[PDB]
Amino acid sequence: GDLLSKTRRLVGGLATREPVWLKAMEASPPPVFPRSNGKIQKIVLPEDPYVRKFANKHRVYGCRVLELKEHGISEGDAMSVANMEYLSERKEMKKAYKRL
Amino acid sequence: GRRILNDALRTIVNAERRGKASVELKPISTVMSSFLRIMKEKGYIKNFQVYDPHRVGRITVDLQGRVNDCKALTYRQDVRAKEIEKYTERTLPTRQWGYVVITTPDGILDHEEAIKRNVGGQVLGFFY
Amino acid sequence: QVLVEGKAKSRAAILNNPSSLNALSAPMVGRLKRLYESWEENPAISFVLMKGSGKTFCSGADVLSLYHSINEGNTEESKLFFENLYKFVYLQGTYLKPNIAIMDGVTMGCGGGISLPGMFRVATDKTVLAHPEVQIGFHPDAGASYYLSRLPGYLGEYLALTGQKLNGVEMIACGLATHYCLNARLPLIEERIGKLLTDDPAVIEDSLAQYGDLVYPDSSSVLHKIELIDKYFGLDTVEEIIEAMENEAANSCNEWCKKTLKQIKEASPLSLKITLQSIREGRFQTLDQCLTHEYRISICGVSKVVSGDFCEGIRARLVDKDFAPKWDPPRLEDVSKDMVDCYFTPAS
Amino acid sequence: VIQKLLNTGAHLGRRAAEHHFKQYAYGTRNGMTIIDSDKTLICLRSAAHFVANLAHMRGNIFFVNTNPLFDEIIELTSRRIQGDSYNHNRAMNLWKMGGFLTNSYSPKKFRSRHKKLCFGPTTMPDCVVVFDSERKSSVILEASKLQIPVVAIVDPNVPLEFFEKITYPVPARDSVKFVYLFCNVITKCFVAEQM
Amino acid sequence: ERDDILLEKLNAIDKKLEIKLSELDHTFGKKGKRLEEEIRELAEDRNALTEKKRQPLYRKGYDVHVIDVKKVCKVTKGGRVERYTALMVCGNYEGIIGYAKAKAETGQSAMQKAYEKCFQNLHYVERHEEHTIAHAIQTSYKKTKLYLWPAPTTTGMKAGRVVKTILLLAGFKNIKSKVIGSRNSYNTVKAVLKALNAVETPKDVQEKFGRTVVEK
RNA sequence: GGGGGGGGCAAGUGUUCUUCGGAAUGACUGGGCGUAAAGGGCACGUAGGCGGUGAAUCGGGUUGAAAGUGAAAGUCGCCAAAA
RNA sequence: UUAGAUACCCUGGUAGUCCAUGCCGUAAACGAUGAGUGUUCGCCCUUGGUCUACGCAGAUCAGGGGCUCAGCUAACGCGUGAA
Repeated sequence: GDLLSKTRRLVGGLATREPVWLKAMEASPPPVFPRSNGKIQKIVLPEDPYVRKFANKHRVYGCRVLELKEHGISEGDAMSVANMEYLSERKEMKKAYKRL
Repeated sequence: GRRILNDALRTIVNAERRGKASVELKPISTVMSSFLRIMKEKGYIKNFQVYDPHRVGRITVDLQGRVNDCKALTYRQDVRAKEIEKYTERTLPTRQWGYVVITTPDGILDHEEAIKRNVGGQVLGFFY
Repeated sequence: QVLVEGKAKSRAAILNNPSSLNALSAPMVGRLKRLYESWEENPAISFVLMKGSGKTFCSGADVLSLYHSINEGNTEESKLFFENLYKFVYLQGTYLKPNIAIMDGVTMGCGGGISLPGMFRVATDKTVLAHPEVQIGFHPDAGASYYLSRLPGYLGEYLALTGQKLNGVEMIACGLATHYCLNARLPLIEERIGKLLTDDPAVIEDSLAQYGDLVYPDSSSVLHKIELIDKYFGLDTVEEIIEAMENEAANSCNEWCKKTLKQIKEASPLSLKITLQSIREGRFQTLDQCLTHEYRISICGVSKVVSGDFCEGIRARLVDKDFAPKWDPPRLEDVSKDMVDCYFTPAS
Repeated sequence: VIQKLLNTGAHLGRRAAEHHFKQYAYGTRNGMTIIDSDKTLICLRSAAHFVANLAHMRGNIFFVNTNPLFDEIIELTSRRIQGDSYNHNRAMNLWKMGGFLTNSYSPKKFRSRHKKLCFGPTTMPDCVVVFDSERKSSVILEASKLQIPVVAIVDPNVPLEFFEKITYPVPARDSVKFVYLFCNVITKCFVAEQM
Repeated sequence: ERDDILLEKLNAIDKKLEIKLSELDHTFGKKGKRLEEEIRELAEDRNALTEKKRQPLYRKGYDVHVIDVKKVCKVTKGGRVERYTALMVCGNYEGIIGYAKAKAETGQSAMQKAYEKCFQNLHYVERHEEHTIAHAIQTSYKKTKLYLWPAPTTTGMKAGRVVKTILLLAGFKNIKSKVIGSRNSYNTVKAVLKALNAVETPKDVQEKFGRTVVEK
């Protein structure tokens, strides 16, 4: 029997006397989950194939590829204008972070 | 009886006691589909969706987790209708239960349905 | 045949007919009665459960079949349908063991009627509830006059008459749903509920509230529907309510009163009287007498069709088209004060 | 929901793949695995409830720790709270080691208390609650022997011989944040509970 | 009286905790003038605290079931060392059967040194109708195998000796059983235990749907 | 070995011979062959065994029903008389 | 060399080793593990194929080699099984 039901059958068939955690043990069962197979799926952000190649260049694009995929439905090779926008944000941010 | 049958049943059993919950069997068959269903509506499994009715072969069986040893016979042998009362005593728990599965001209039965319809056929499998 | 799933200690008699939208027939309800009368005296079983199919939980009561089986004139063909739905829901209430019900689809008409008089009720995002029998010509029937009569001030007289949608957030807010969950993670609690070898409700409630009531965040559900209603549906008679609502062909909130106006106008006039013959009476009686209460009404307003049109709703809504059929020869303007007791005669 | 936002901020659901279970992983990220934080929270629900119920009979608890990164977080508890013994809290500081929990009524008499502690207290802890990696194994073994339930943090790293004879697993997975306030939940519990 | 002496021993051990905690928390300073009391009161704590786990020996930690025994003579060869091993089985005719195994230096001493441990590590067997077992079953230990078939109410126990003296005082009356393979003793014990614990009664087989009728 | 005393059987006892069981000790029911006896040095190939699917047909095997026969005595159930 | 020495130790040394063709047909012919098919938690490697590459591997096949979850084993242990 299992650690939770062995003990119940035991005390019910009157083997040993009751433990002091039984009423609460049954009142808070263990957190079981649906029995699933192997295959831990490799889960990926949809914007993989460019951050690898862009952090090569120069985090914020690691999420800005989303603000690029949003127009990516008709994106020919807008990687160039994307890295341009990144140039823009880095230029202004580093102007500010050198003015500080 | 075939050996792809034995194969399907043993893959079921071994996946069960390994602990996965959904499996796929490539070489499929009608006598195997019937048997999956028989186990199902007797309780022992959860869904048995066969995919390709012809020419290819693929079943996906998703399972509950019951005992299921279910060896699938190889060497044929007769079974009359009035001989099961003693022959199904040679299952694992001789007395209590397990369903010796029988094949008939009137569809694949188990031994309850058999001894009711008073039909016979040939043994195919066990249940424990 | 109804799908009996027999887990360890949690049998579940899930009626179904995914061709009939999980509607209800006398055979289905009677078979469920058989199952429950068997299960009541059983040491093995612990509690009972109610589910549906992949699409929806409960929809309709084969009243299309009941018109096709009343156009001939056999009393019992209808009296038995109703007697064995009524005594069913009475049993539902009077059962010795816990009753869990699930809701995901469009529970409708008698939809919640089977479920609610039990112990617990789990909702979903796409649960959608209403009771348009006044829009068939009939009434909210079989204890709807209980689980809506008992409700915030003049809110049951909103629900039953007009017949608006009751979704998950709504039912957990207003306590129509005892608990809430999500779709793809409902069997997650189903197995949790099935495997438990426990008896008293006092602990199943905890094991389910594990994954039960955990969201009440509504900001536009009934935010001011309460006091929107406390102006009108707190009146006495249906026609007074609706006349004050015609006065409330208003200037500001009108985008509310107009649509409830139409939703009521989609219903038969004498039936728009029977809904108040239901609630403003059953707001203080129990469920077996509010049961027989609607029982006399159900047996009457079908055979003794004298002013309503119990069959034109059937013939249009489903058969012909959901165009308002002529259920209103004597509209609410001229509905005899004793039309409702001409229904409600055999009170004796 | 918002609590799930908070767990997700808690650098917790993600931890490297050293696993025997997969009932938990939302996926992987090649340097982490993401467990199902809702399952995390549900485990917390069950176990914390269990402790807050065991309260209603006031059964000894006797936490266990050996990795002294939580030392401060935990030490805010088990003294004047739960077990309530600060002196026993000092045993816990320097305990888990010797003849343990099954030969608890050992002599242990020899002190020669030179720069040693040598506590040796003795009473059946009706439940156990631990958190560390592996050195404490004796507590798990002996609890499973003598039928004592246990709450334990389990990472992907847990051999079956623990992962299956410990009830109530809190698959919390401490990771990049290292040790952060958790026990403050069980601090909420058992205090303003016992009425 | 049981709780009286329990909490009383607790009073002893609590004065122990008190004074020894005080002395410990005085680490700082001259040594002897606290260590004397240290040794005295700790020795006292030993004498008292071990009496709790002493208690199980004779009066409680001793139910009113019945027990039966086994024994052999192991060896070490430093010179010609000789000792004694012994086995015990407790049962109450309703079925709680347990056992235990321990060693000593002479027979009655080993019999004793188990006579107060058979009452721990208890397993509870489910004897179907107060006279026999629920069905037939095979069950094997390492290399001892076992077969259990019921019998209708009037045959009687058809078993050996080591297995008879277990199915007897478990509460069975009409079992027939066949143990085959090794004809050893301590494997037939624990074989019977690995067997009887294997039977799944209809209460169990209601692990899925179906009320399993009895045939009336 | 002798004296006494006691157990088991009983008009019968005990020894040997004879056959089965115990004997799973030829294992179909009911085994093994790494280190314990036992995997051939290796393959090829003959019979031989066994061995994919779905569609159709036939009805040899298969299987359902009836009669004949399966000597009587025997085993066995019951019943009755018989001691 | 020894009590003695057919020997081990030294120095000589033919048959034999080698090639040509034939004959035998055996070895601790030793993973002391017949042959084949399906199902099985991983990690570490690694021989040679394949796909995908954007700082670098990821994947996929055939094998050869360790270490292991489990499973089995009288015991050791294997886990390309001895499941």
